[PDB]
Amino acid sequence: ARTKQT
Amino acid sequence: SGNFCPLCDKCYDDDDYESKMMQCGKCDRWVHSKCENLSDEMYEILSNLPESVAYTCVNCTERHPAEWRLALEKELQISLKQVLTALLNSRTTSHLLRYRQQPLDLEGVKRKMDQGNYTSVLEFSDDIVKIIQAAINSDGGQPEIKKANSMVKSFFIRQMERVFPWFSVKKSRFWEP
Ligand SMILES: [Zn+2]
Ligand SMILES: [Zn+2]
Repeated sequence: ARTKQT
Repeated sequence: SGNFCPLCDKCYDDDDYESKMMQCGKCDRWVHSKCENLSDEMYEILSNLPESVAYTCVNCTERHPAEWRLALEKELQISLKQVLTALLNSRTTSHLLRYRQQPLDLEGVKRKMDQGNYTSVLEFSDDIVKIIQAAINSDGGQPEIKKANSMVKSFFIRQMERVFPWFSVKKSRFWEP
């Protein structure tokens, strides 16, 4: 799951 | 232009990486964590799921519930169990298994967990901190109850650091000096 954090 | 969250309809900047948003693995668009009704803890856990579990926006979701949702719910419960199981199966925690919801022992945390009462990492951590801290406060002049207490504590802090890197057990309100 891609997030702004990753 | 095409940069707007589908759920709230508001614009987002290609450069604000302090924003809490997830990227749909299908169409590549971004969606606010808060618009999917996700707490910051959930967002962190998601940022930890395997590269194999992609977030998926509503319209790109074919079958509901969206798989990322069930995967997310399972991940929290499995991770919490992962930690508790290690605490339970350790030879250093034997004295905190049974006291002799606000559980006063690990068997109690165990029951509170299996019944699905933990919805956050914070409540689970705080319940354990209280139990560990209580043992520390009453282990007057005696090791393995003082020694063990510190290695179940170090053990707890480290185990939690492994499963929930983004979470701080050290800052818990229930620790005493
Ligand atoms: Zn939004
Ligand atoms: Zn999509």
